[PDB]
Order: sequence, then C-alpha cells, then structure tokens
Amino acid sequence: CALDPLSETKCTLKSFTVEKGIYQTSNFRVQPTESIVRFPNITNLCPFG
Amino acid sequence: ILPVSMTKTSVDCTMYICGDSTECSNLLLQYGSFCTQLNRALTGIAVEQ
Repeated sequence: CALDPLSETKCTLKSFTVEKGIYQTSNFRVQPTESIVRFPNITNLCPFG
Repeated sequence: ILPVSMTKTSVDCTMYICGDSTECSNLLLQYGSFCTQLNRALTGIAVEQ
C-alpha cells in the first residue's frame, strides 16, 4: 500500500484492478520541523515557601 | 433563471475532526469506515455537478 500512489489507490479501493479514471486518496501535508517554544523572560521564583 | 449546479465542496474527515493529531485519529478509527462513507457521498455529488 505504501510503494506507489498507484498501489495506494489499490489499497484505498480494496481491489487489484482499478479502472480508468481519477481517484482521491489522501491528505498530504508538510511535516513541521524545528519545534520552537516561547515564554516570557521572567525568572523570579513563585512564593510557594 | 434556473440553477444547474452547486459548488463542488469536498471535505476531509480526519482533517476536520482531528487535524495533525495521531491520538485523535487513532481513537477515530474505532468508529469504523464512517468517513470513507462521508467522502464517498461528497465525491458522488461533486461528480453529479
């Protein structure tokens, strides 16, 4: 199922002989990279004592 | 004046329901082949236009 979009259509269509036409398979998306984290620059410790 | 068609709106199921979430999709697959049916219905009316 993961070799080719052709075999991805055979996978999504649950058959081995597709017919002539167009076949919506899946949603592709760009994978997120360089996960960033932003916080305020404070450093005073909370008065839990 | 007569109308002859609509706009061909095709939705995604996992993108709408969960959307870049592995855990939500892994719980969504327990509900079965539901959004395959939903995608098939919307694809059918989109080719009917």
